[PDB]
Amino acid sequence: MATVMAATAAERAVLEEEFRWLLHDEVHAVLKQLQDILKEASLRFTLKQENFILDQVKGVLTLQGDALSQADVNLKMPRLLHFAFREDKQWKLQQIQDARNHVSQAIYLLTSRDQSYQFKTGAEVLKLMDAVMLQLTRARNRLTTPATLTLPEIAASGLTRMFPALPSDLLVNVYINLNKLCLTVYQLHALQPGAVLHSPGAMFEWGSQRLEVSHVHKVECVIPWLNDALVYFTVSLQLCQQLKDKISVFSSYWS
Amino acid sequence: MATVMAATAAERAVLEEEFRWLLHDEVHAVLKQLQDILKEASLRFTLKQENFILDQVKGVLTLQGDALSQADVNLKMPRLLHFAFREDKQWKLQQIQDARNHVSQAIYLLTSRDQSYQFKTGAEVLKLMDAVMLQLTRARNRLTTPATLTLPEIAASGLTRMFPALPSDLLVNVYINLNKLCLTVYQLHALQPGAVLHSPGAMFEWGSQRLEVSHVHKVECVIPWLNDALVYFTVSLQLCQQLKDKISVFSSYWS
Amino acid sequence: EVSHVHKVECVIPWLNDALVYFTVSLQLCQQLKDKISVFSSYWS
Amino acid sequence: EVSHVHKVECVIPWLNDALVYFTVSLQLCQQLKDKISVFSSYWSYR
Repeated sequence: MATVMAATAAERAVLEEEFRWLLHDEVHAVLKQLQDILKEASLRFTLKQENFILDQVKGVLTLQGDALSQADVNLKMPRLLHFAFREDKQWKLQQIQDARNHVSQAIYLLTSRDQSYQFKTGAEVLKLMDAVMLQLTRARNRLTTPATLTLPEIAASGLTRMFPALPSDLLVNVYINLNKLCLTVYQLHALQPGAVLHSPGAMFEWGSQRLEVSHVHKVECVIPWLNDALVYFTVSLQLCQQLKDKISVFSSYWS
Repeated sequence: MATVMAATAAERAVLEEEFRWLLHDEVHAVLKQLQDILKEASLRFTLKQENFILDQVKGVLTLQGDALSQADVNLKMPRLLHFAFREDKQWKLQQIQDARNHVSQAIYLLTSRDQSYQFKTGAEVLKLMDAVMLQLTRARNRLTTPATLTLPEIAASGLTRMFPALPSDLLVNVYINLNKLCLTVYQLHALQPGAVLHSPGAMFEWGSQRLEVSHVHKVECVIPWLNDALVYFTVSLQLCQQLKDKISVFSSYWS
Repeated sequence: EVSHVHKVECVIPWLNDALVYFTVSLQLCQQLKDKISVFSSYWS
Repeated sequence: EVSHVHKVECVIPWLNDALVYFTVSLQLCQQLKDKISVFSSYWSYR
């Protein structure tokens, strides 16, 4: 009988539609929450603590946003030496700038969409989620220790120029590792008549001379607002994943 | 006007071409660097330290390349027993052999290509990168503790045969865990009238008898050249990923 | 506003056993997938 | 100046055989390479 089948088909069509509205509201709820969390994460990168104390080598670094405004270092040798920047100079930590960029892009992805359209399949939501998650994971990854930084790249870095001015038996590197501001001093040794190891006994060329890393000193300190930011990234990623999974369940449920 | 459009189109075509050459040089630079790093990683697996001292159970193991040439073990019981190999015998650690194979394959992938061809889309570079990265990640994974090794497989291993010759209340396993040579002694207990747990209170059958693990003793020691190799793997993976990402950015930029 | 946070924890043995089981099962699955791929690429 | 061009040709059976042998050999080599790569990507050759 055709009347049965038609009224009936109307009943399933009604249920599916109502569920589509439920999923619509869920999607926009999660999106709004993402904008809130991510804007707070953004606010963490611009101005909260600025002075940090970092074993057997010690340091007091003043870090304002992405700019290492000052770096005062004491190295205890077999003998102590003391170093500082040009007083006037600032060294920018590229990791923070990069991360802040990814955050900015994610937030743009969330705020540049009309929060007023009727619900669809979800593949579009899925693409939005993928984009945002890519930005977050990239931010986090950049915050992490870059492995591909060579000793000659460290030497060619402006940071070496930034200090009283110091010899070529010492290299200084300052970077970020997830939730920790990191200061590393490489003690070198010219060799008698690659570069990736970063461990004692690593060899590389610099200038026109051949050098070997003799010792490595590593100190670090937690940066509270970086930690907050990372926590935000993790939470946002999970929110995105949950939305993706629910959308998949829905779409497979009614197909 | 058609003259405008043609000269113009020539201008964009010129810019895109020049950028294609930039990307060409970048690709080959990164590839060369990969061969250097990976060949050093390769050199680490063949001959550097050979004798290693490994809690409440102690061991002196002589490891040459992939071959555990000797293993001298002291076990302190409630009472001490002392064990060694047949003096003449060597136990090979399969993880190192496997890892070395993956490294060999990666290096082949890099050296068996003409470093002189004109630049293309990149999908081919992308496939090369995927292949290499798969080999690296597999090497690293193999170096890691294999979870799927059962106690009966440990018993059926030649290592048990390799020791003075010892009872069936003791099983000895030597394996690699990332950057650590590992020695584990399983103290057993025949049961009165699966096998995966590796924890105290795990049960399994061996020979024609049913046995239970009574206690587990685990000691380990860092292998410096393994650590160097792993560091190399990580750095290479990141270099590959960076190249993939840049190629994607380029390809999406001009499409 | 949260003023202080106190966190304590304790290992649950059977949860640990379960997790170990999950890891081992995942590896078994992965190994089977990889072998199947090797086979299929080998004869194609 | 070239006024006209005349081109005649003939199949050389043994040359043809040679080309066939080259191609077939190339194919054998690639198949072996593929098997070796497939196996070696997961297991050790020895």
